[PDB]
Amino acid sequence: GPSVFLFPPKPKDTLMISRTPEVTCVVVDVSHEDPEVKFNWYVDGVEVHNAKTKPREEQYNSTYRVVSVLTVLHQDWLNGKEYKCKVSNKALPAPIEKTISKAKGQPREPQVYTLPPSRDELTKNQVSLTCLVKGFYPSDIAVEWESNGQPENNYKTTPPVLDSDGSFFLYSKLTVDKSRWQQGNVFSCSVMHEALHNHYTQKSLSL
Amino acid sequence: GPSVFLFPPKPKDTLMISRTPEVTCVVVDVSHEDPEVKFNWYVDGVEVHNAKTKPREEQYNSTYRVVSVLTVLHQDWLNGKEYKCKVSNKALPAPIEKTISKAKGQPREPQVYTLPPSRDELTKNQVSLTCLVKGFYPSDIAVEWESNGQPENNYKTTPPVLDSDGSFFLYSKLTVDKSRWQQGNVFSCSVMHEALHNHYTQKSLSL
Ligand SMILES: *[C@@H]1O[C@H](CO[C@@H]2O[C@@H](C)[C@@H](O)[C@@H](O)[C@@H]2O)[C@@H](O[C@@H]2O[C@H](CO)[C@@H](O[C@@H]3O[C@H](CO[C@H]4O[C@H](CO)[C@@H](O)[C@H](O)[C@@H]4O[C@@H]4O[C@H](CO)[C@@H](O)[C@H](O)[C@H]4NC(C)=O)[C@@H](O)[C@H](O[C@H]4O[C@H](CO)[C@@H](O)[C@H](O)[C@@H]4O[C@@H]4O[C@H](CO)[C@@H](O)[C@H](O)[C@H]4NC(C)=O)[C@@H]3O)[C@H](O)[C@H]2NC(C)=O)[C@H](O)[C@H]1NC(C)=O
Ligand SMILES: *[C@@H]1O[C@H](CO[C@@H]2O[C@@H](C)[C@@H](O)[C@@H](O)[C@@H]2O)[C@@H](O[C@@H]2O[C@H](CO)[C@@H](O[C@@H]3O[C@H](CO[C@H]4O[C@H](CO)[C@@H](O)[C@H](O)[C@@H]4O[C@@H]4O[C@H](CO)[C@@H](O)[C@H](O)[C@H]4NC(C)=O)[C@@H](O)[C@H](O[C@H]4O[C@H](CO)[C@@H](O)[C@H](O)[C@@H]4O)[C@@H]3O)[C@H](O)[C@H]2NC(C)=O)[C@H](O)[C@H]1NC(C)=O
Ligand SMILES: [Cl-]
Ligand SMILES: [K+]
Repeated sequence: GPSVFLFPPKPKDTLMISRTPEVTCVVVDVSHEDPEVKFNWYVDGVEVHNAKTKPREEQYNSTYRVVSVLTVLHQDWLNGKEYKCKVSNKALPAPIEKTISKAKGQPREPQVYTLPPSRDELTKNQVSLTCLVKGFYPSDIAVEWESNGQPENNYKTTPPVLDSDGSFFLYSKLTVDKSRWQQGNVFSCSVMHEALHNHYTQKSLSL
Repeated sequence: GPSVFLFPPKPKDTLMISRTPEVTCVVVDVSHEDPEVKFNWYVDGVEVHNAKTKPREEQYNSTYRVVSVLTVLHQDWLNGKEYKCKVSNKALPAPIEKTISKAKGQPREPQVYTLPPSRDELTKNQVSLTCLVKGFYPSDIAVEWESNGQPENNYKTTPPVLDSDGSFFLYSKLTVDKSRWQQGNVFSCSVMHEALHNHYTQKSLSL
């Protein structure tokens, strides 16, 4: 029979008020003999009817996949409200309820430290600009780089690593042409996190 | 029926000649009614006879657990030889075979860069010393810190992260009390990887 997977909003969407966070209920292995699926959405046990449900899309494995999308209020997600998708279908003798919420825990403010390339790396044509982000909790975070206000996306960020004090840390590595660094261009690490003031901080880095 | 699990040597064991790398073949869910277990080992399909098999040990669930350990040669493992454990037991319709070997792929040599704390961190009781290891392949690697002849305790290392060129990088973060950093103590990141000369390199930093 069908199975259901419930997905949280992207952290950046929940932290920046202009963006649009969504909880997504995904139903897979919907059969052709019983293809009708009903969604019921609940926020802290209270039914809500503003979800937008997409039409069944057939998969290459001859099963249907039907998706319902619930737009959420930033502050509801951040305050730990619970989001329940209930999925009814004639092949389910009982519906499937999945419930999700923001990761729990006392929030801790990330400290953001930018680190220039090592001297040893200056023999290479590209150098590594490092953004250390430590002391944060919970682990939901967004880390981006830019220069002159424009995205610098040739970077890679480690997963959050649990540190010895219960907090998380990560590193972000931006790779740039050495000529850009030694000519004094300014790069900046931007970090978004619920424990930050206005959910946003930016640290710069230059020669 | 019995099930078999085959574990590889630790990367560091294969890289330092002082150590003794081993492949371990564990058999669980061995019954009282059919308790005899026979191991046969093969390297590249050629039977070898120098494994050390321990006598069975009954578990709290009233099944036996049986372990056989094959010492491997460092160069055999690094040269990609295949280690097959075959397990026979009369409760099996056929012997179970497990095979393992080293991660495949063109080796690429890590570059190792130490980075001091951000000046912004010098207001904290503790500071973060960072070890960047980039450009290595495969991902099997060991990273340690030491100072004054003794390993450091309070470090954490990220998982390998796939970089944009197909190689991996990681960061290791050593946290030291600020007094120790300000007193000029030298801290050292040691990296062990098959693509390094002598499978080892070290970088050090001080105030
Ligand atoms: C009866 O009891 C025995 C003994 O258990 C002990 O006693 C009982 C009474 C309880 O009190 C227990 O709490 C107590 O531990 C039970 O035996 C267990 O059986 C299960 C399977 O049913 C085995 O599970 C496997 O575990 C391995 C990892 O095992 C390591 O890590 C464990 C801690 O996480 C540790 O306990 C183990 O000892 C072992 O530790 C390692 O040991 C080696 C050798 O000494 C050492 O070098 C390592 O350093 C050490 N590591 C440590 C300590 O961290 C895990 O790999 C298995 O997962 C694979 O298989 C699953 C299918 O079972 C599958 O779902 C997974 O996805 C995964 O699949 C694998 O995936 C990889 C890559 O994805 C792929 O390459 C593989 O091919 C693939 N394999 C597949 C698909 O088969 C698995 O979870 C326990 O290890 C074993 N316990 C012991 C101590 O041996 C027994 O089950 C009980 N019977 C009943 C009926 O209850
Ligand atoms: C029929 O086909 C269905 C569709 O599969 C797709 O199409 C077919 C034709 C093949 O080509 C597939 O390879 C292809 O993917 C199958 O549906 C899949 O079912 C399995 C369960 O059987 C689902 O596995 C579950 O995956 C969860 C995570 O899923 C996210 O990440 C996937 C990438 O790894 C991605 O493919 C998914 O789309 C989903 O991605 C997220 O989507 C949301 C919605 O928009 C986004 O907002 C997110 O950003 C996306 N995140 C990304 C991309 O990272 C797991 O969490 C889950 O694990 C949990 O439960 C299991 C129990 O099953 C535990 O064991 C586990 O430990 C954990 O607790 C589980 O693994 C899979 O997601 C389904 N795929 C899709 C696309 O819906 C059918 O299974 C298949 N039927 C058959 C073969 O009979
Ligand atoms: Cl905004
Ligand atoms: K969105």
